[PDB]
Amino acid sequence: MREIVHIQAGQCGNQIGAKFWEVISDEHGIDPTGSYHGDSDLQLERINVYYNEATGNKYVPRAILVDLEPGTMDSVRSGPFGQIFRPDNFVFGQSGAGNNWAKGHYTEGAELVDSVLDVVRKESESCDCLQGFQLTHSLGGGTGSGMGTLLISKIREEYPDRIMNTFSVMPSPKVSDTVVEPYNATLSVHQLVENTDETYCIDNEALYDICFRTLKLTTPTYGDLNHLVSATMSGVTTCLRFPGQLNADLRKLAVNMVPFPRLHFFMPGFAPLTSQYRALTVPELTQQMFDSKNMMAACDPRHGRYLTVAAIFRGRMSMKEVDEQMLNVQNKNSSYFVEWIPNNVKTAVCDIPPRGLKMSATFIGNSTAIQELFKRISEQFTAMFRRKAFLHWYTGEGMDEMEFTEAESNMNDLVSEYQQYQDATA
Amino acid sequence: MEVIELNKCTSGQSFEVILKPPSDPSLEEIQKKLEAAEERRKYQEAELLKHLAE
Amino acid sequence: MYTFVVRDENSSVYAEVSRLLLATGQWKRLRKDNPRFNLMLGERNRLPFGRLGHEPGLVQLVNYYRGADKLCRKASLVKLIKTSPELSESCTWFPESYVIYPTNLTDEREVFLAAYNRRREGREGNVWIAKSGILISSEASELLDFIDEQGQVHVIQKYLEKPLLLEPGHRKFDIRSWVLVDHLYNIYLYREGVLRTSSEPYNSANFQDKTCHLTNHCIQKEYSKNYGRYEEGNEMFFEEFNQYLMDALNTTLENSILLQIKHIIRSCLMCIEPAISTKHLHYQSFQLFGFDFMVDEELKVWLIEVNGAPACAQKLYAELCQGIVDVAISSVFPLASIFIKLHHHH
Amino acid sequence: MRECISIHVGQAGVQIGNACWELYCLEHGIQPDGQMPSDKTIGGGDDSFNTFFSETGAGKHVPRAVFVDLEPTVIDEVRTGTYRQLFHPEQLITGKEDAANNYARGHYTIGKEIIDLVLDRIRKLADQCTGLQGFLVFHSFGGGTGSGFTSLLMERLSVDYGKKSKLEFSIYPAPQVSTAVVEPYNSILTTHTTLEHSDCAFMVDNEAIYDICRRNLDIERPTYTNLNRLISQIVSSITASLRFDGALNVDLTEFQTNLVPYPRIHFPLATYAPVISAEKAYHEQLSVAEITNACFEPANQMVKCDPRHGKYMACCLLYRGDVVPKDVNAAIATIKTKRSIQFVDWCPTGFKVGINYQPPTVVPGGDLAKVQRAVCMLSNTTAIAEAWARLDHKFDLMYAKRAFVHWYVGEGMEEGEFSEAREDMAALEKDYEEVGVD
Ligand SMILES: Nc1nc2c(ncn2[C@@H]2O[C@H](COP(=O)(O)OP(=O)(O)OP(=O)(O)O)[C@@H](O)[C@H]2O)c(=O)[nH]1
Ligand SMILES: Nc1ncnc2c1ncn2[C@@H]1O[C@H](COP(=O)(O)OP(=O)(O)CP(=O)(O)O)[C@@H](O)[C@H]1O
Ligand SMILES: Nc1nc2c(ncn2[C@@H]2O[C@H](COP(=O)(O)OP(=O)(O)O)[C@@H](O)[C@H]2O)c(=O)[nH]1
Ligand SMILES: Oc1cccc(CN2CCSCC2)c1
Ligand SMILES: Oc1cccc(CN2CCSCC2)c1
Ligand SMILES: [Ca+2]
Ligand SMILES: [Ca+2]
Ligand SMILES: [Ca+2]
Ligand SMILES: [Mg+2]
Ligand SMILES: [Mg+2]
Ligand SMILES: [Mg+2]
Repeated sequence: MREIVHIQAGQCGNQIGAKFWEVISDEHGIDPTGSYHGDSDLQLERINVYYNEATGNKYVPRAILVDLEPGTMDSVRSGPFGQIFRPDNFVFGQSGAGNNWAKGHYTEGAELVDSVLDVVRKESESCDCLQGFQLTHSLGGGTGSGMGTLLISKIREEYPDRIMNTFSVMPSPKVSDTVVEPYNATLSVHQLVENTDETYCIDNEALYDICFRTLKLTTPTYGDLNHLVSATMSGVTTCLRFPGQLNADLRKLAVNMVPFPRLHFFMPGFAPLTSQYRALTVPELTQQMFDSKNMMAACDPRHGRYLTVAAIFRGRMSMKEVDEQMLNVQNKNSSYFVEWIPNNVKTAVCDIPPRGLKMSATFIGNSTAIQELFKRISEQFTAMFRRKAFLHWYTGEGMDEMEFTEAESNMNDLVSEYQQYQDATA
Repeated sequence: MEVIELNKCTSGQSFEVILKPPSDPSLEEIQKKLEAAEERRKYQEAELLKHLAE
Repeated sequence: MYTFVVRDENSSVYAEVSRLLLATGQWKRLRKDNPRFNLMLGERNRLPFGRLGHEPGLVQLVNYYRGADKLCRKASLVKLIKTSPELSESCTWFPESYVIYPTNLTDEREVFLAAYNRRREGREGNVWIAKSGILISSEASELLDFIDEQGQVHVIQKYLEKPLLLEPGHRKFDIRSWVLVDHLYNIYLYREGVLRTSSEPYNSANFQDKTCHLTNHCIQKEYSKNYGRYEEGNEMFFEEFNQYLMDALNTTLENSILLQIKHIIRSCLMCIEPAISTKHLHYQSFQLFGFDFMVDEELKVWLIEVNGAPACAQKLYAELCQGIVDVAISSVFPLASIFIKLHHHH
Repeated sequence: MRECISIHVGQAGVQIGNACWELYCLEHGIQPDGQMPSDKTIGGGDDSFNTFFSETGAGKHVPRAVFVDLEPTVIDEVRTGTYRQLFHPEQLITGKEDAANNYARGHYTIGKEIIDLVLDRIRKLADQCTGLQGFLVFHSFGGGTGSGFTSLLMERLSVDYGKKSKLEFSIYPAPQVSTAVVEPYNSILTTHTTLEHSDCAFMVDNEAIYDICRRNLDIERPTYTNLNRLISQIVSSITASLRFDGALNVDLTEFQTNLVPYPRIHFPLATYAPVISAEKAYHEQLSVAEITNACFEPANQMVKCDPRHGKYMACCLLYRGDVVPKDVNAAIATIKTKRSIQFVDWCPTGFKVGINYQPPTVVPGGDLAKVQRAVCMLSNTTAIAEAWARLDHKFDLMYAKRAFVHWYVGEGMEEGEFSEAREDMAALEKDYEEVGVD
């Protein structure tokens, strides 16, 4: 009984969160009304990790939906599995955050944070033994970014020894809503470096490129990008939701994936990504999964080195052939794996494949290549900040310039820390 | 090549064959260790909550 | 795509093997500390055999046999020949030798004197050579005082007073043979050997000047005054040496000497095979050896020593180093005969 | 009759313990409900098997075992498995959350809160023993509980039971069957603080058990169940002398007396043969000479190393099945003429031999074939130091960057314990070389 409390905040956070519950509810046999209609005991084995059990055999997601405007959570409540969510777990305001980190973190968000924690506390008080928390949000807006990181800070204060996990959508000028995204992202990365234990970086540019070039989607939509996020989220949580010879709770994952506390930002990858009925052999899954075009970080792993790698293979396949393929990828590209962490590539197998797939592979890498994602943000940030462009939106909410300088210095330090271990040798 | 100490019973036997002759911390101390580690965990937590209170 | 690491930057041999491996476009060299390798060109001293063969999915191979030092150590070889029933103390191709420890430190001091006195009383030639800094003397009092002034172990063996002298020149020489043992413990003899000849006339009435007695390439090119007269670099190859044996002795290198060399190589290597074989081991070994021989005036071949990290003759590096890649490395890591197999019972 | 209490710590210890007691029951004719028809003394008796089993008035034969884990999911398998009836609930102890593969967490943070309870439960077993010999402690090196809490338990045991032997069955970390990266840290931390408290420790390298299961049993990808049944065969071979009538290794103190000349060098090498696939059409039954010779093949060793290049200090041959002393000495003589068996100059070149006529028992439907004779050789070789070198090298690579160190410091451990523990292993490696190398 290792329960996880899920929190989804802001527009992006709730749209990706909704599709995630839609995906795993299907995998666990839960229908849109909370009733289990599965055919395997493996589906109910670890069902309590993400779902609460009510009367009448109903399963209710342990999910808290947060936003500063009602629009997005109304769409969820009326969406496919909207009925499945606990009515009391909808916590929203009316003002909105105006894509302004300071509003979500300081002004509008502070006015709403206490009631979110009341719901968080209610969910935690009923867990037999709480693993930790997972947050879905974007970094480029105001609510998920600014209030999201405020919620993390207060959860740290009340649950200092629980694992704090996030799925964080990084902005990109190619898939941008506002010019202030680099400001909001830089401020959030500062909070994340200090308060989260594991952050899966999801780059909207990578999601876009994959939809355009690999999937052959002429005009991708946010819905298309969120399908990749749903799939990736289901993959990285497979070994928490299903039985296997792996166990793996949140803390044990962090211990083996994070050699240094600041460097806890992961690049996730998924395969297949086909535009379809063809059977994909194990070598095809492993070549694709590790290809850059299959990664959601918009970072070229060949530009850095893997500190640690964790992969899961789903479906009925040769477990011997899986080891042969994973061992072949490292022993044929050894320059991109650090040699001072023995056996830093680990693989797990699960027999239940995702919906509509004979088999799949998801992997997370703690790679120093991620530094290029932070360099891009830092570049866009300084271009505007050097001229103080758009700052009045933030100073008008009580923030001072010094707080921007601190967040920038800290993120630039993070880049230097990655570059330090990228050159390290035995 | 000598055998010695041949013991036999109903469920087996045992013998020796020679081929060539030759040529703590107290309970208190453990408590201090544990409680010292607990204290250092309390200090680190205090610095977190102190940092968070600021 | 195979990977290897180099850990002996002073090996002229495996530097060429390294330069060849990379030339095939199918081998990738890693840092000397990267443990994810298929092939290790290891260090001469303290090679960490204990860490080989524990990488999942990696078949690992090393260019040294753990335990071959029993053969390539002066003192170790003497003990091995005297204590191994396969070789016995009656071994007819190894000079009478004794392990002697300096007095400032088992030891065969007295046993050496017993044989020496026998030779002095019987008028027989009683000259010996000590080594571990070499000294040749016909008096026992001198050889022992030389080992005590040092601090390491020394061996004293009979000096071959009747060596085969090449003509013209009336000069000494030794024979170097290269032998490659692969992971299957096949014993391969390189078809090419070299003679390291003395450029000075052999003088049996004066062991003070060690230039006509020590045929080492370093002692001839530094102290000898006739370097390169008879043969370039004081090195004569089998083709010339064989033709000389036919013109002078009306015999052949194969019949007169090479059969004995092959017998000695087999005897030494088969003796230690149970102790060093990697057949049933989690990692695989191969190794190149340098056997040093002496031929006497009766055309009897004597074993001098066995070098575990030998160099090669400049004119023979290319062919031999390619042969190491062919039979030793590619045999285990195939890509996309210059040796003589000395068959035996495994 | 003197009792032996088995302690199983963490996932590996518990799952191995489950596989051993299953085997013990089949070996002594005990059903899963605890009943033993062959036992004519009801509710008591001082037979040989009573060293490991107590008796209730109702005729149940209860293992003298304690199962301890900081998380309940593995022990809950014992509570509802086939042998749920053998143990009463007090013997199965489980916490709420594990040590997350963090030695410091199992030793300091969580160990501090559950140690007194585990001692209390063990005291309940000691009070049932008229003459307790000592403890057998099963655990992994890599787990946060198997490494961290075990070392704390071993310290307390030396306090509460000073004059009692303690033996270890330790699982040495292998990458092929582990998803943890910090196990070299845990292995060295636990060995350092446990060294002075363990009298004899049998390391089993998962790499060796994995290869034997792929090579001999033809399992493409062995599971923990496959590995644990093979391991329990070796444990059974080693503990059979305490559970059956015999004259060799009759009490725990004999393992130290026969196998450990120097206290720090208390890690004997185990070799077992034959391992035969049950799915095989039908194997040709091996002889005493053949299985004895197999004891000197690295492929049958619980830890892969080269005993040819170490030195032996002691050597024990434990046979089970159709074996007579005549065949043993004849096979031994032959092996000395063909093998590189070098003893230290201050030890006799001999073998202690034990034969139990009852052949190896195998779990029905398992992977192991029923054989007429098997042998387990326990030898104290300097060659097992190779395992410390391998482990120490992995430790050095990560510690040179302080990788993962923060996780231990965060739980209350001082960074100085890493270097103190590493320097102890450097000295242990030096001791092995002072005895074996010339
Ligand atoms: N042979 C064998 N090894 C096991 C078994 N279970 C775990 N291991 C090994 O033990 C190591 C991991 O330690 P665990 O025993 O699982 O961890 P733990 O002792 O429960 O402590 P925690 O970290 O709190 O979970 C890895 O090297 C595994 O390969 C088992 O059943 N048999
Ligand atoms: N018993 C003996 N009788 C005659 N000559 C001998 C001899 N022992 C050594 N030599 C001479 O010494 C030379 C070999 O010396 P040795 O090989 O022992 O020293 P070393 O090992 O430092 C040189 P290398 O290893 O390169 O061959 C030979 O050329 C030989 O002529
Ligand atoms: N992948 C994805 N990105 C989104 C989605 N909605 C918004 N974004 C991105 O998130 C940022 C806008 O933040 P948003 O979540 O709308 O702000 P908030 O509602 O105040 O938290 C921009 O970088 C958008 O590109 C979505 O549904 N999917
Ligand atoms: O930047 C930080 C400094 C200290 C602690 C943390 C939180 N966390 C990171 C992942 S490892 C466990 C600890 C972040
Ligand atoms: O620590 C681990 C080692 C191997 C596999 C896993 C499971 N999983 C984690 C989320 S990403 C996909 C892989 C964990
Ligand atoms: Ca307001
Ligand atoms: Ca009884
Ligand atoms: Ca003690
Ligand atoms: Mg928006
Ligand atoms: Mg030499
Ligand atoms: Mg556990």
